[PDB]
Amino acid sequence: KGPVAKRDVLPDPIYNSKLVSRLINKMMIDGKKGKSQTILYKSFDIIKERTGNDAMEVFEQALKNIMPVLEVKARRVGGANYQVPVEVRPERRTTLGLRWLVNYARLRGEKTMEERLANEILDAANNTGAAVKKREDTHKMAEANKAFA
Amino acid sequence: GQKVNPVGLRIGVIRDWESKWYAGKDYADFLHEDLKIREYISKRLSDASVSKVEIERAANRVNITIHTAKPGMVIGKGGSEVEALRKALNSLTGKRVHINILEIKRADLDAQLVADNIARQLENRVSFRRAQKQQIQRTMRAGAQGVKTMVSGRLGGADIARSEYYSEGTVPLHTLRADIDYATSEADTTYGKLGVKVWIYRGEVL
Amino acid sequence: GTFDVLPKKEVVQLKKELERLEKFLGGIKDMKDLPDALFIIDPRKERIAVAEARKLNIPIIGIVDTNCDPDEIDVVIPANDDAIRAVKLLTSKMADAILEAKQ
RNA sequence: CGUAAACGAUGAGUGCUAAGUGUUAGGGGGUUUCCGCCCCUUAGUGCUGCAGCUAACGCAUUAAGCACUCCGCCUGGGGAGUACGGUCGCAAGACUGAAACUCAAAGGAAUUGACGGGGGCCCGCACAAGCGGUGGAGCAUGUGGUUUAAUUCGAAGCAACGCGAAGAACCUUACCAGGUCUUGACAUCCUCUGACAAUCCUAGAGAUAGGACGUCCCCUUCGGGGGCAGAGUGACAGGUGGUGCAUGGUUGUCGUCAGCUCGUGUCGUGAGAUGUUGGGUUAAGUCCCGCAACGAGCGCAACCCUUGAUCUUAGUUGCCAGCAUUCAGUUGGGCACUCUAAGGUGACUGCCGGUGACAAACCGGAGGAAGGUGGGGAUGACGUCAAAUCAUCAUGCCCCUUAUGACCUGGGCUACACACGUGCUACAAUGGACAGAACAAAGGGCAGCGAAACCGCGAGGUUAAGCCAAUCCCACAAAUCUGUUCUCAGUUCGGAUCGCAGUCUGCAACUCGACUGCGUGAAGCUGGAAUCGCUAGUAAUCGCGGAUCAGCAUGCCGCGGUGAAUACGUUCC
Repeated sequence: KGPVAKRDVLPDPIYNSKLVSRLINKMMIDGKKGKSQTILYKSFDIIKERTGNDAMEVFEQALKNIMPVLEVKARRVGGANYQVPVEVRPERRTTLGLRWLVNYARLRGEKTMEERLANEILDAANNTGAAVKKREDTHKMAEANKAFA
Repeated sequence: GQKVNPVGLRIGVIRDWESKWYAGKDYADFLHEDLKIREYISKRLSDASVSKVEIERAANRVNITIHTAKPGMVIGKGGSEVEALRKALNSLTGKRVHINILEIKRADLDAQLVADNIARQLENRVSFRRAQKQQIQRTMRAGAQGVKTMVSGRLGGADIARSEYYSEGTVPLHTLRADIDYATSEADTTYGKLGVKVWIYRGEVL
Repeated sequence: GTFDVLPKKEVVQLKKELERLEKFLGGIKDMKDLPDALFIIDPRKERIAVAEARKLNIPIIGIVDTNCDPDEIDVVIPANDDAIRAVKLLTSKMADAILEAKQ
């Protein structure tokens, strides 16, 4: 069988990042990169406006707050249902960070996902936020189950 | 759910069309006229052991070639055979019919005549081992790189009907350059219906 | 014959096949007929050849060892079957014996 | 007490009958005072092994060998080590020990399989990792029940249930009700006498008739012969009647799994084994190496079809690069380019390096359009489910025959309290509505495709160009992108249901068609237990096309448009 790997596209015409196009491919509903590109650039223009900063550094700070060190996997032996904590390899750190940004942004609820993604980045920058509940809770699940490693 | 017929599998690779023309405006009508032709000619020469009929359509004219493996039963005395054969076809089709009859040397390599030869022996109450083994020796001496004759039905045994393989040599139904003759025949016996499936791997083309 | 079939069907068929068939069918290649006798070097090492020799009732000459059975071999020679000079000596004597025979 | 799987499941004694090898307690020898090595012999205790034995497993000098002596015990399984009697025992029980009755087996050892909540290895959207759903609502569709005059029949876990049905208004259509028919609606017969047709009127729901009118057949040397018609007569027909547990043929499924076998040989009393196992390897019983096997066949792969690229030929109806004109590739012009369709070339672990046995193969590199069966398709081994199909067909047998057959109209297969598969549409801002701009592929068209114009709000309508089609049409692609607008509500969401008015198809849209126009606007605010699909141009989403077909598509079959997320891994199902 063996492990297979995938690829992704380097630039964005404004905000030249790999991972921002990785977020473009994420949150794509029904095969529409155009709508996700529109949502993303209008959101980052809100992040450049509402806070007078470049939104690249705010976006990496939000990622750094969300990227989880420790997943907690499963291990059922007998009738025990133990969860076992896993040191996450950093690709999955970035992609769990992007899932938590996208999911808790669209789960928030405001008058566009432009605004939801903007305010979720602004919350995950100054770490207290909705996806960071999931960050904290995964680290708490790894903290409770640390007896197994 | 099993094997695709090798005749229908190798059409348009190496095995030609039997029915060779091009459609103008009554393709269905030409088809069913030729089905009536093949029914009529195979009924009439199922005494005279005709295997295959290739039909042309040549702008109001039909060239029928007939592969028989004996000439003088079907071209015969010359006059009478071509009279009773071209004349009734000119009637029951409605236009000109020309008949060219190619004779199959090595009568035991064409699977239609071979399957009919096994079917008649079952109808002649010859045992269903003797038919297939005798015919396999006849075909493998007539020269074939493999033969497979499979007979199924009630073999003279009432409440269980089973399939019977006899074969010699390579019969490679998956090689798509094979030139394999496949042919069925049916044998209505007193105990029911027997089905003869013979296919003869004869040699491939590089 | 024709040496041009495919670019490598001569390889995958011919070469691969020549290797195994030459190495194993050796100099018994041109045998054409059943042999009269059989000269082996060790019966314990080669019970299969000794077995079907005694079955086919071919009389056998042979060097045996002290752990081998002299009842099974028709013509028993006691000597060294893994010292190369003793086996060279015995095959030498017997090949000279058969070379002195056809006249 | 007096019993144990109290066993070596192997009575005691004795003698004989190859070896190799540990070990326990002794003895003696050949050099050495020794340590210690070797040799030799006892008695006990292990293992492997020849002859011999055995049904085989195996035993084999510690016999299950070859013998002799003596003892104990067995004579199918159950009932049953039971009951009765006796002896012994405090007792529990022990020992001795049947019979009626009942069965055709019980049993040993071995072989092939299958299975294991046994071990090993491996693989697959199987699990995980994700992404989207189904289960909730509405509707479309199929199925169970139930209502029925009939709700025709067939399928029934995976492998039935948007299945046969690639199109139930009539037909189909079998089923029901009523009117009917009886060599018959369909095909060979026999005998005639000539054409059959065609229309009109009456019936009649129509079939079926009464009729009128009309019959023109022909071919020859005169007898006839190719039709069709009726008219008899009887052979016969006709069954979508039953049996898929009588069948042929054709399929599903395991499963595109990698297996399934045979020849000759040898092994075994035999069943069987061997090959086919073992090591590495593979997508693969693929391939190599070793091997009591050597081969072979069906499978696997390859050839076959498509897509990925380029060369030659071939440029019109296709293409517009430079040559000017054009509302327009329209014209002149050109085969460069795309395209098309033929022949090629091409990718083979071939070359490099590395590993591994040097093999087979594997990991990376260069080249290249293409890299390790490149993506897909077609191909479905021996056999498994007495799987499915007697309703596509052909069928053996059994049944019906003035009817279980045939015609005709009307209904039903669309019923509906309920469950239940598959699907479509939504519940909404990545949204809804309104306006502008663009980009496709593949396929269809002769009583068919139908431009343009005109009219109608619209579904569409009238006249009609072109097209048997790389020309002309279907054909104004849609999500998309760009502006305007609502602002998070059962709403500018959603469209069910329904009233009215229309349109098209067709004898005919009432049960029972699709579509339009106006209006009404429902359940529904992302779905419990449970559960499915997918590893890349895939899933998700968007339209287009075609079969079927007058008309009916949310189904199916293909086509493109945008177009992801994840695979640590085999712990678990």
